[PDB]
Order: sequence, then structure tokens, then C-alpha cells
Amino acid sequence: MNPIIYTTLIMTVMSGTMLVMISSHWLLIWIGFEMNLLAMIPVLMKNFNPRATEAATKYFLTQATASMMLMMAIIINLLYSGQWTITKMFNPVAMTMMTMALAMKLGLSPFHFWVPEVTQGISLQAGLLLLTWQKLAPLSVLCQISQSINPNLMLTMAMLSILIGGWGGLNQTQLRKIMAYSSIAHMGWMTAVLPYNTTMTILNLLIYITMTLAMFMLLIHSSATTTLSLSHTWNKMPVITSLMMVTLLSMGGLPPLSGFMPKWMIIQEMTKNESIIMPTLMAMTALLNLYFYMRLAYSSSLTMFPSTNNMKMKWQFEHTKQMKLLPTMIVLSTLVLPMTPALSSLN
Amino acid sequence: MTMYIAFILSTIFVIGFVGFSSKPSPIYGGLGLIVSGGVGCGIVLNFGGSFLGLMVFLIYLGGMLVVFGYTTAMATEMYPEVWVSNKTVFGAFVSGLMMEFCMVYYALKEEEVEIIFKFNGLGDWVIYDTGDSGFFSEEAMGIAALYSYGTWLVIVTGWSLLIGVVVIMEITRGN
Amino acid sequence: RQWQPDVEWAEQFGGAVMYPTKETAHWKPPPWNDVDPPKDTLVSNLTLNFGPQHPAAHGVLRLVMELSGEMV
Amino acid sequence: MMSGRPGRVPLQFLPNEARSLPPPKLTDPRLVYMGFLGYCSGLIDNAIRRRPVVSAGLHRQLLYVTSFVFFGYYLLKRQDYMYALRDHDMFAYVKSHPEDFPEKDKKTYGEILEEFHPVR
Amino acid sequence: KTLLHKYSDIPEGTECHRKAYASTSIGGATGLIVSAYSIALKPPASFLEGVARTGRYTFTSAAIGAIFGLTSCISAQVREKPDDPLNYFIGGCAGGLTLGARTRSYGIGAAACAYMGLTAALVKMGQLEGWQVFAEPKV
Amino acid sequence: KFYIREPPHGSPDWLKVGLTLGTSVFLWIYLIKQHKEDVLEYKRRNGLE
Amino acid sequence: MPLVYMNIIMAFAIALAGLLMYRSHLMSSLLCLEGMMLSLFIMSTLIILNTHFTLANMMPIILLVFAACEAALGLSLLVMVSNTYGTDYVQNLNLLQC
Amino acid sequence: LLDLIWLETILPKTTSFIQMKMSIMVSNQKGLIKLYFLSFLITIMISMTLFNYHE
Amino acid sequence: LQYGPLAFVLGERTTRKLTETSKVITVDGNICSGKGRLAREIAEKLGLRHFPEAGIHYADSTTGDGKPLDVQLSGNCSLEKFYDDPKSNDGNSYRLQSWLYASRLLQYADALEHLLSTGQGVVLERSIYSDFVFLEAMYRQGFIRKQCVEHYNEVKKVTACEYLPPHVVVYVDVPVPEIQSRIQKKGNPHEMKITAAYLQDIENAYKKTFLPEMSEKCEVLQYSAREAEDAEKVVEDIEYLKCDKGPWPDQDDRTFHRLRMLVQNKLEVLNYTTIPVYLPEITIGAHQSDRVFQKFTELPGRKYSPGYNEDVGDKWIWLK
Amino acid sequence: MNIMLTLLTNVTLASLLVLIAFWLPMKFFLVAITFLLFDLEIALLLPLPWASQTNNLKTMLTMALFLLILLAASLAYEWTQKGLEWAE
Ligand SMILES: CCCCCCCCCCCCCCCCCC(=O)OC[C@H](COP(=O)(O)OCCN)OC(=O)CCCCCCCCCCCCCCCCC
Ligand SMILES: CCCCCCCCCCCCCCCCCC(=O)OC[C@H](COP(=O)(O)OCCN)OC(=O)CCCCCCCCCCCCCCCCC
Ligand SMILES: CCCCCCCCCCCCCCCCCC(=O)O[C@@H](COC(=O)CCCCCCCCCCCCCCC)COP(=O)(O)OC[C@H](O)CO
Ligand SMILES: Nc1nc2c(ncn2[C@@H]2O[C@H](COP(=O)(O)OP(=O)(O)OP(=O)(O)O)[C@@H](O)[C@H]2O)c(=O)[nH]1
Repeated sequence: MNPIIYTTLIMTVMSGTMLVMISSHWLLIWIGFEMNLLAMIPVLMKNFNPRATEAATKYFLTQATASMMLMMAIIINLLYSGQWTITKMFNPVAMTMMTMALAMKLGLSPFHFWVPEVTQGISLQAGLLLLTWQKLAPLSVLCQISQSINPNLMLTMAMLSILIGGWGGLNQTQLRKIMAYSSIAHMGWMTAVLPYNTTMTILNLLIYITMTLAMFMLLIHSSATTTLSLSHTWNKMPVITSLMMVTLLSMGGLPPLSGFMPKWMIIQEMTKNESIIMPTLMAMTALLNLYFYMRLAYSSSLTMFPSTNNMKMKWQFEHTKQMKLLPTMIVLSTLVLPMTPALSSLN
Repeated sequence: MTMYIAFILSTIFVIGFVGFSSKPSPIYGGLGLIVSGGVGCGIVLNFGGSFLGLMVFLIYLGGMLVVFGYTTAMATEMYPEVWVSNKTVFGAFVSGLMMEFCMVYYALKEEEVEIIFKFNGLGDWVIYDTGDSGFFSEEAMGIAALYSYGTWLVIVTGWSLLIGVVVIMEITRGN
Repeated sequence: RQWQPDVEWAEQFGGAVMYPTKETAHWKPPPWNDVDPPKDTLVSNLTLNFGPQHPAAHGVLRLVMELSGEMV
Repeated sequence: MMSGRPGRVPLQFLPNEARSLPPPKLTDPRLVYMGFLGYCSGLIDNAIRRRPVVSAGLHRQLLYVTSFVFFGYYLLKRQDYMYALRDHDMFAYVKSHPEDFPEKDKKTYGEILEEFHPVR
Repeated sequence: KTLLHKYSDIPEGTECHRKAYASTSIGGATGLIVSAYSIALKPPASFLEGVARTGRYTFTSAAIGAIFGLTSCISAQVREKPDDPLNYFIGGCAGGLTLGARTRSYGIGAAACAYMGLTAALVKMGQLEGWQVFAEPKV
Repeated sequence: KFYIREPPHGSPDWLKVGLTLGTSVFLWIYLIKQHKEDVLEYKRRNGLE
Repeated sequence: MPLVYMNIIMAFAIALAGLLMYRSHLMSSLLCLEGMMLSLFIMSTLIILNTHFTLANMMPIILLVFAACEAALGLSLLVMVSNTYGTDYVQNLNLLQC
Repeated sequence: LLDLIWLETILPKTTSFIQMKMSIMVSNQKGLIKLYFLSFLITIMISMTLFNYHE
Repeated sequence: LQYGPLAFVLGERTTRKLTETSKVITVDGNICSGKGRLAREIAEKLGLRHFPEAGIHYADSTTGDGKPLDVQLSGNCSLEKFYDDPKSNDGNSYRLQSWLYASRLLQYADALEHLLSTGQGVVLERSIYSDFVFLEAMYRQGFIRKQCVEHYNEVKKVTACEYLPPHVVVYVDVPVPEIQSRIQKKGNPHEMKITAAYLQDIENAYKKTFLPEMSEKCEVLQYSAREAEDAEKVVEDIEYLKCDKGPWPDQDDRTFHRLRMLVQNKLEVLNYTTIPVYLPEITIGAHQSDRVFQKFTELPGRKYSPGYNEDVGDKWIWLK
Repeated sequence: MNIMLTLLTNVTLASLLVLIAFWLPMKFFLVAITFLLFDLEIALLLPLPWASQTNNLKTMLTMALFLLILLAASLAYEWTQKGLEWAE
């Protein structure tokens, strides 16, 4: 795009979510969700390729429909209390309505089939924006109305994300598809802890955000979208693959890496809430995520893969993009476990 | 009769939705919404709300829906299905008929319909309030606050529409 | 020397899915440039038949010409 | 949880009550950890950009260490304030609700009959 | 959850007919849900194949519920154990064996026995105890 | 010289680097100053002063 | 509660079913999505006018001016899948199988 | 018979086979919006009626 | 400042620099047809930027100190060996051709960068749109087999797609027997024992594919050697043509900014050259590739980023 | 009622005299979408007449004129980036 015109589209959506996290009025929250969608569509179709045209259509139809379902959740609450402020909802079906409506905007439960296809069609740079920033807007509302949430309603949504995210992730080939499924699996973790204490929901969000940028911008540097294409990068840029491995271990969740940050506190939090069978399933099924993390780890750096003659030409030229914030993002996503008591700052 | 006129219109409103919810030919589906759009204003009109109702005619029925069917006109295949055509379309229509008949029958006999929302089945008119409005229309004086109280609304809705104008070109540019 | 993966090991990862299945046995790999292949032309250049109906053609002036809706 | 306790001036990274806490000493083990992370950021920054790791633009390393320590130091103040705030309002509720936290009675182990299960 | 309430209200072992009808109702309802998804995400050729998929899935699920409720109840009062988890353990394998015959594979039948037998004991395990799967946010 | 083209980072960007030390010393001196007033304020408010 | 509101409430539901079920054409789906905000508009105006919530008259006008922005985006996307695929049938939109 | 035939096929291989089959089920979709949205309608219906969350 | 998007906003627009003399003229032809000679004459006549034929060691000339590296370290393919025996089991046939196509791709990119930046017209022999004639000749003559063709044209699809065809292409069509008439005089041992059919297969693949697949996108004007010495005529036709029927004289400034985004990122234009498709003749094994990379790394200058190698005398490394 | 009676009578007259006449004997899209966005922006300032009589019309002056310059701004961006010069 024209650099100045892509800039405003990048940050009209920055402001769209910014409205949601600051609006105290129900209508205004929908307003920010509208600008969220209205600015997301062009970015997904920066390159104008039939994958993007499909990805935009699938993304738009899903988000628009969820937005409409959100409105009548707003109307029903108005119909039964006449209150436009955001507080605990004053009617059950309205509460049930927006939980599904907000879920589809985020996408954890069966409302998740759009997530893989949309990111697969669109470019990697727009992939991180969809998988990182487009999740704060739905989560901000959920953390706001967590008091009125239905404990049964959310938790079954939470597992169905991690089980689906855990299972289907094994069979995926395209790195964007794997990243999307891990995002679905990660999405389940904080949504499950959302009814109990939203501090860990935000804590899981921040850590997951840090891990995803480290994942996406490294892949952008690799200029690769397939496992085999990522496999070749061992020879040209061995350092990146080594960093690819450490963030994969981190975002797998193994201690003392920062992936043990959210789970451990989340496991601890629900255990204080007498829910003990619930954490065990999520912790155990989290290994499904680790398997295709291992699969990517094996093919990236741990075992070198066959290369091509033409890539000797690649060594002759240096990189151009400075991939801003990459060094600090990696370190902030690997060795922050000893700073765990910093979670008290959020609350 | 005349007491149930809002109910009568509301009934046509529902069956009007079945017209386009059944997903017929896009032109014919638009027409089914056009009547549905038309009657819905009358429901609003009977409750007051002249200006809010009039928009449904102007900027939606004569507005959004005009370019809607206009797009269906130059798009779509050379063989537009006539409402009967596919048996599913008529199956959907009769399906919509049985939902409104069962509730309305249930509404006017037992008056204790509890489907999702518990709603008691009385006439439309037992909900209106009382009191004189002086010399100012409540609807007119409410949305006239767009420029006296609608501060943050105008700033945001105006900004998005400008982004609406830029997003539509960027998608339609073709790179 | 230490054993390293070979092409047969690599082609195992090279399928459209890690785990083959007859449903996905025909899913072709995505284009590397992410560019799906264009289809053929989808043009609507109708060749208008001016002439022997319109006084606009002043009479017997059959014209054959194609246009992009308006541009001849 | 916090969230909306009495007195919650929003977007206040350091409420005035935090000034009544012992400030984090510059030699804090937590604080120097922020410095260590800054160094690791500097090493990665040179590593990613094909630079001679340690001896490669030490000015960038200084900026990374300074930013991490400074951003760290304000974090511990908020970290200690909220942690102290959690216990402060805690220590007053028990006083206001004494019957909600009844005190146990002195019973030495000489009277407590803990069952002795033999082990074989 | 009135449908789930039926199984809980009837005492274990006693009123085997009521337990069997309630248990197969739970299985049949579950079979409806999965079959409805199966047609949705993976459509069959026509409607006749659609009901064919529903017929198989519902019959399997209803059979598992019927055999589990029957075996669990008939084992309870026969053994005079209205609390032992074993009363559900052989119930899980009863469904496990029932599934194995439904898809005609010995290996999947043994695995279903082992997995359902464990879970059925585990589901019973929480019934005597205070185990909660959807515990309310006390803290 | 090796490289035919003068390289992007071959010439030290003296304006940029001197700025970074400028922030580094500014960031430190504020940190030192911040700790003293915090210590003094805690010394005063909590009754020890 | 008056039957005119339940008439509106199903109107959302029948519109909701049409949007989700799909038959062939994205035009119909876009039409179904418009009945969504339509039935929302009468429902919003009906409650707000009944309760004399004067400032709340804001929302009806604000509701559809932003709902119409969906049409500005939704209609545009359709023509592009119409330009490339031909007919805008949802069945054509299956390239992103993986 | 015991070590690497049965003990290796009860815990490790059976779990791997179960995950493999389920991973096939979840990943193998059709990419059709009609089928995806139909699933959404069912989920909406079960949630509002059959999951009993409303009650 | 570089062409980072900030520079576009506060200034530089590509369209300002472009003038009439901003073509991408390529002078193609058969072997030893004077296409390099004719391209030099045309470029110096119009004062354009002539680019010599992209050889196996052209990439080395574009980086480092312009010193051709060792053949194993800079392509693992010798053209002379291919002329000596193309059917060699080492796969020198397709390996040389595939690397040459990448060399042309890098050559084409540098010409595009100079044209977009300076605005001066560029000239280069052959093209990335014309290297297919050799492999198609290399196919019908049995030098390669089907798998090499599939990889090459797929690389053409994934690389040449975002490279529009030049304004005008010059084709000097010397007859094949006449090319034979000069090659005995040339006396380069490898290129003597060419197959007459192969050079015949150079000519026809040039004939009904090059111009026809280039005519619809650009003007194709054709001569022979007798007009190569007569370059004063081959240049006035360039003056006469309007540069019509070409996708260059319609693009706006937005596309040019996008084009400069691609070209200035050298690895980006090379990213789709190294497709993970594993052709046996070009796939370097893990151990050999690792050793070769270690050989590349120990080379002076290549150890670190440009301007960051104290081995070559880069002072102030501690404060770069 | 009177309104319903008027429209009903008009339809019958049109219907009656129709019956006696039957038994007795991207550019195209762009103009649509640009109108749609302008029309929606037009509906914002329709309540202007009564809004002109608000007790804080100074704030009305800044913001009623706001929408009007945005109408110009939307057209201005449309005009400069081709836009109203439709594809031809
Ligand atoms: C938590 C558990 C552990 C988690 C992390 C595990 C990481 C490894 C796991 C396996 C990774 C995959 C297999 C190996 C991949 C290797 C990747 C790679 O790029 O290797 C080759 C590469 C060659 O090195 P090169 O880039 O040329 O740089 C040399 C130094 N200039 O090598 C490199 O580029 C590596 C360069 C390393 C530079 C190290 C610099 C050390 C500096 C020490 C400073 C000490 C200061 C002390 C101060 C004391 C007083 C305060
Ligand atoms: C005391 C109270 C309870 C009393 C009754 C006992 C419990 C209820 C009955 C048993 C429920 C669990 C057993 C599974 C039931 C569903 C079986 C089913 O769907 O079978 C069809 C199919 C398996 O065959 P397939 O892989 O399709 O291969 C053939 C293809 N032509 O299925 C599949 O392919 C998909 C895999 C099965 C469906 C998903 C999982 C369904 C079960 C989830 C847990 C249900 C728990 C119910 C009880 C507690 C809650 C009320
Ligand atoms: C590879 C599979 C596993 C291999 C073997 C691992 C070890 C086997 C047992 C696994 C134990 C996991 C759960 C233990 C976590 C701590 C539980 C604990 O401390 O005991 C509680 C036991 O309570 C539980 O219910 C804990 C879970 C019991 C088992 C059910 C879940 C675990 C089994 C299924 C998941 C793991 C198996 C793999 C599935 C794919 C006590 O709480 P309570 O019930 O007394 O609470 C007070 C009151 O009574 C209210 O309940
Ligand atoms: N195998 C192979 N050789 C190529 C390819 N492109 C160019 N060459 C070789 O490039 C060399 C130089 O081209 P020639 O035409 O012989 O060069 P020249 O003798 O200077 O003559 P002119 O090009 O007419 O100036 C020849 O040995 C060609 O075979 C290719 O795609 N494959």
C-alpha cells in the first residue's frame, strides 16, 4: 500500500481496540469492535492474492456475525435492566448470548475454523497482527464482565479450544497453520482462568503475546512459511534456528522458560478454587502442543536438513530489515520466570 | 381489526424475514426484505419515532438496499431461481410459517409463552405509557443532541466513515 | 560421522499433511509464492449490435463492436 | 480481583501510598536480574544482526542494561506496593470480622491423640 | 439438566429398569449431538446417507448407555455394593465391549474397555466424593 | 575496503551513538536521583525522620 | 411482555438461521446479515421510545450507520470473489482448504 | 513379547495412535463456509437449549 | 536515507526520475551472436547502463570485493564441464542452468534497482524471460530430464511473476550454420564440441517461443549480425517506438515503491530461488553443505555483516 | 389510519387501472458504494434543524461543521486518488 495509507489502517485498528478497553458504555464497545473489523479487512488483503480474498471473506463474515450477535446481547440486557454501562449482566440469556458472541470474535470453541484459514491466506506480517492484537479487544470485554460469566459456559469452551488446538496441531504443515492452532490452544488457557481471577488471564495474555511476536518476526526473518522452508534456514542463518528452538521450548511451556509462567500460576489459581480435575486435563493435553513444537524443533535446528546449491548465493548478501524489538522480545519470553511475583503489578 | 395493527404489522414483519432468510434469488430476497423494511417502520411509527422510522425508508430501504439489489443486478448467474424452484426454498418458507403460527396460536390462547424469553401474550397497546410531551417531540429532541451531547459519538462515527471511504477504495483498487 | 536426515526423511515432512489420509491424499501443496494460479478470463465484453433497430444509428448502420461495459 | 478497591485513580503506575514503602535497594537481587536480562538482550541483538557478539557496539549494550534496570526499578516499587497493599487491607478485615476468624485454643501435643499407625 | 438428573435420582442398583432407560437416554442424546456435527462438518451425499450416519452413531451411543446402565445396576445389588467403583468399572468395559462389536474390531474393543472402564470408575469416584469438574469460583 | 559499496553501518553513526550514551547517562542519573528522594521520602513519612 | 417484541426476537432468530445455514449465494447471506441489524433497529427503537430514554435515541441512528459499514465492506468482498471466481457461490470459496 | 511388543504398545503406541486418529479428524476439514456456519448454528442451538447453561 | 517508507512520505517519488530513456532493453540471441557486443553498442549510444551476461560468478562480482569465488563455494557448477560432458552423473547440466537463472534473477534485480533509483535506462543481454531456451534445448537434446524442467519453470512462476517484461527486446538472429562458422575460430576447448542440433535447438526455441511470448507484452524487433555492425539503425527504431503495449508505461508511483521494496531486499528476490523442492541433482547434502558454509564463513569479510569485519580493517567495532 | 387509507386507495387505483390494461385489451459498483457511504454520512446531519436550537449551539457549530468537512474530506481523498473519475 501507500506507506502513509497503510499506517492509518494499521492504527485505526490500534485505536479500535483502544476504544474497547476504555469505553464504559455498551454501544461504544461495539463501536470499537466496528473500527476493529473495518480496519482489519484491508490489512489482510495488502498483497491481493486469492488466498487473501478468501481469508478476508472468511474473517469478515465470522467477525461481522459475532458483532451482530453481540448487539442483541446488548439489547436484551437493555431490555431487562435499561442499563448501558458495562457491569455484571442482569439476565441469563443475555449473558449466554455474548459469551458465544465474544467467543466467536476471539475464537476458541467450534467457532475456530476461521482462525487457521484466515491466517494461512494472509501474509505473515498481517498474521502477527491478527493473532496478537486482535485478541485484546475480545479479552478486555470478557475480563470486564467476568463476574456475571457462567462457569459452566466458559470452561467447556476453554477445553474444546485446547483439545482442538492440541489435536489438530499435529497434522498441520504450513507454519502459519501450526501457529494458529497453538494460538487457539493458548487462547483456552487464559479463558479457563477468566472466571476465577482475571489477573492470570491478563498475565497469560501478556506472556502469550510476547512469545507470539518472537515466533512470528523470527519466521518473517526466515522468510519461510513451510516446515521444509523453515528447515533450510539452518545453513544460511544457524543462529536464528537456534533462537527458533529456544522460543519453541519456551512457548512449549517447559521450565524454567517463560512458557511455565502462565500455566503454573493458572494451575495454582484453579487449585485454590477447588477445581482440580480441570487443571490436570489441560496440563496433560498441553503436551499435544509440545509434540508439533518438537516436530518443528527437530526439523529446524536440532537436526540439519538438506539444502540447495542456489542458497550459497544467499550467504553472499546480508539482511535488510532491522526487525525492530526482536532482541528484547526473545529475552522477555525465555528468562522471565524468576520474575514471577511481578504478576501482583497487574492487579 | 385495528387494535392489533402493530401486532398485524409485526406479524407481516416476521413473515417478511422468512422471505429473505430462506435465501431466495438475491433480487427476490431483497424484495422480501423491502416489504419487511417497509412494515418495520410502521411498527416504529405506531410507537412514535417518526424520524427514526423514516430513515428505515430513506437511508436503508431507499438507501442501503438500493445499491444492494443494484449489486445483485449486474452480478449473479444468468438463470435466477424463481421462488418455487429449489424445493428447499419453499420448504424454508413453509418452515417459517409453522414457527409464527404455533407461537401466535400459543400467544392468543394461553398467553404464557416462555420460549427463551418469558413473554405474556397481551395486545400491543397495554405497553404504552402516559403523559403529555409539551411542545417538543421526544424522538426529535433526542437525536438532535448529536451536536450538544453526542460529542464522543460524532468524533468516532465520523472518523470511521472517513476510514470507511478509504477502506473501500483500497479493497477495490486491485493493487 | 553423525547420521543426518536424508531426503526420504525430509519428504516425510514434505507432504500436504504430516499424517496421510485418503481425504487429504489429493490436497496439493500451497503455492510457494502464496500466489494461487489465475483462472482464465472472466470478461463481459458483450458485442453490442447497433444499427437496424435504433434511429440513433440514423438507419441501416449495423455496428459490431465490443466494450468493457462502456469503453469500446 | 484490587481492581476496584476504595481509591483507584486509574492509569496510576505509582500511587502516593507507595512512597511510604522502603524503596528497592539498588543492590536488590531482583533488580540486578533485570540488568542481566538487558545484557542477554544485547548479546542477542548483536547475534541476530551478524555482529561480533560481545565486542560489537557496546553502546547498544549500555542502553539495553539501563532501560531494563530503570524499567525494572519502577516495576519493583509497584510490585512491592501491591504486595504490601494486599496484606494491609487484609490485616484490617480480620480485626473488623473477629468471629469470622476464631482463634484456636492451646492444646499441647501431650493431650493430642495422633494415631500411631505401625509401619512394616 | 433434568436428563442427567434421572440417573442421579434413581438409587444405584435399585430400579434397574429406570436406570437402564435413563442411561440409554443419555447415550442417545449424546449420539444425536455428535451425529449432528458429523453431518455438518462432513456432509454426506444425500439425506438418505445422512440418516444412515445418524442411525449408526445413535445406535452405538444408545447401546453404550443401555449396557452401561444395565450392567452397573445389575452388578450393584447382585454384589450388594451400592458404592464400590467396580460397579461402574465393569460398566465401562460393558460399553467398551459393546463399542467393539459395533465397529467390529477386537483391538478397539479392548482399548474402549480399558478407557471407558477407567473413566466410569472415575466418574463414580467423584460421585461418592466431592469432586467438581465445573467448580464455582469460590476464590 | 573489500566491499565495493561503502556499507550502511561501516561509518559510525556518531549522532545516533552519542545519543544512546546520552540516554544511558540520563537514564542512570535519574535512577540515582529517583532512589535518593524515594529513600528520603520513606525515611520521612514512615516516622524515622 | 408484548408480543410485538417476541415478533422482533424471532425475526432475529429466523434471520440468524438464514445467515448461518447458507444455500448458494453470498448475496443472500449479506441480505440475511442485514435483517440482523434491521430487526435490531426496530427492537432498539421500540424499547428506547417506549421508555422515553431521550439520550438513548442516539443508538438507533448510530447502530445502522455502522451496520451499513458492514455492507460497504461485505459488498466489496463479494465482487472480488465474483471478479476472480465468477459466480460468488460459497462453494467456490474453498481455496483455503489447508 | 513383554518389553517392546506389549509394554511398548499399551501406553506409548496406543496413545500415539489415538492422538494420530484424532489429529486427522480435527485437521481434515473442507474449507467450506456453508459447513462451518452450519456447525455454528448447531453450537448456538445446543448452548441456548441443550447445554442448559441458561438454566 | 534509504528508501524506507519514511523517505517515500517526505519526498522521493519514483515517477519524477523516469523519462523516455528509461527502458529495460535486452539484447538476446544465439550463442556467439554478438548479443553482448550489440548490447554494449546500444547502451553506450544512448548512455544507458550495460550489464554483462550473468555468469556463474556474477553474484561474486556483485558482493565481496568483486572477486569470483571458488566454483564449489560459488555455485558448485562449471559451465565448461557441462560443454565437455553434459550427461555427467554429477548433475552439472541442470545445476549450472539453475544457478545461471538465479544469476540472471540477481542481474535483473540490480538493473531494476538502478533504473528505479537513477532513472537512467538499463541494458542487459539475455534475460530471466529468455534463459528457458537453453534448458528447453537442454531437454530435447537429452542433457537433462523431466524433473529439471519442472523445477525450473516452477521457479520461473514463483520468481519471474513479480517482474514485468521489458519495454523492448532486441533479438539478433544469426543462422545456426553461421554460428558454427565462427565457433571453430573461437577455440575454447569445452565449447567446441557442441551439438549442432543443440545450437539448432537454441534457435527454434528462440523462434516460436521467445518473440511470440514476448510480442504480446513488448515490442520485439529482430536483426542479425549485419545490423549489429549497423547499430546506428537499431537505435533509431528505439527512438521511433513509443514503448507501447507494455505494462511499464502505465504503473503509478505506488507500484514503483512496492517494486523498490522487493529489489532493495536482496534475499527477498532470492527467497523463492531456493525452493525446498528436492531435486537430486541440485540438493546439497547436510554434511557437505555444512562444511561448505564453514568454508564460506572462514572467508574474509563474510564472517560478519558488511562494515563489521575487523579482519579486513574495520576500526571502531566496539562502538559501531 | 388516514395515512393507511391514503396509501391503500392509491394502490387500488394503480391496481385497478393496470388490470383494465391487461385483460380488457467496478465502475458500476464504485458509484453505488460511494453513494452508500455519502448517504450514510448524510443521515448524520439530518437532525440538524432541531439541533440548531440546542442550548449549547457553540459545540453544535464545531461538530455540525465537522461532519460537513468530513463529507468534503471523504470526497477530497476520493477525488485525488482517482475515485469519482470512475474506471474507464
Ligand atoms: C535454558 C537451557 C538452554 C537453552 C538454550 C540452548 C541453546 C542451544 C540449544 C541447541 C541449538 C541447536 C543446535 C546448535 C545451533 C547452533 C546455532 C549457530 O548459529 O551455531 C553456529 C554459530 C557460529 O558462531 P558465529 O555466528 O560465527 O559467532 C561466533 C562468535 N562471534 O554459533 C553462534 O552463532 C553462537 C554464538 C554464541 C556467542 C556467545 C557469546 C558469549 C559471551 C559471554 C560473555 C561473558 C561475560 C562475562 C562477564 C563477567 C563479569 C560480569
Ligand atoms: C450415568 C450417566 C451416563 C449413563 C450412560 C453412559 C454414558 C453415555 C453413553 C456413552 C457415551 C460415550 C461413548 C461414545 C458415544 C458416541 C459414539 C459415537 O459417536 O460413535 C460413532 C463414532 C465412532 O465410529 P467412527 O469413528 O465414526 O467410525 C465408523 C465410521 N463409519 O464416533 C466418532 O467417530 C467420534 C467419537 C465419539 C463421539 C465424541 C465423544 C462422545 C462422548 C463424550 C462424553 C460423553 C459423556 C456422557 C455422560 C456424561 C455426561 C452426561
Ligand atoms: C499418563 C496418564 C497419567 C499417568 C499416571 C499419573 C498418576 C495417576 C493419578 C493422576 C492424578 C492427577 C490428579 C492429582 C492432582 C492433585 C489431586 C489431589 O491432591 O487430590 C485431590 C483428589 O481430588 C480429585 O478429584 C483429583 C483428581 C482425581 C483424578 C481425576 C483426574 C485425573 C485423571 C484424568 C487426567 C489424567 C489422565 C490422562 C487423561 C488423558 C484431593 O481433593 P479432594 O477431591 O479431596 O477435594 C476436597 C473435596 O473432596 C472436594 O473434591
Ligand atoms: N547451460 C547454459 N549455458 C548458458 C545459459 N545462458 C548462457 N549460457 C552460456 O553463456 C555463455 C556465453 O554466451 P555466448 O552467447 O556464447 O557469449 P558470447 O560468445 O560473448 O556471444 P554473445 O552472447 O552473442 O555476445 C555460453 O557458453 C552459453 O552456453 C543457460 O541458461 N544454460
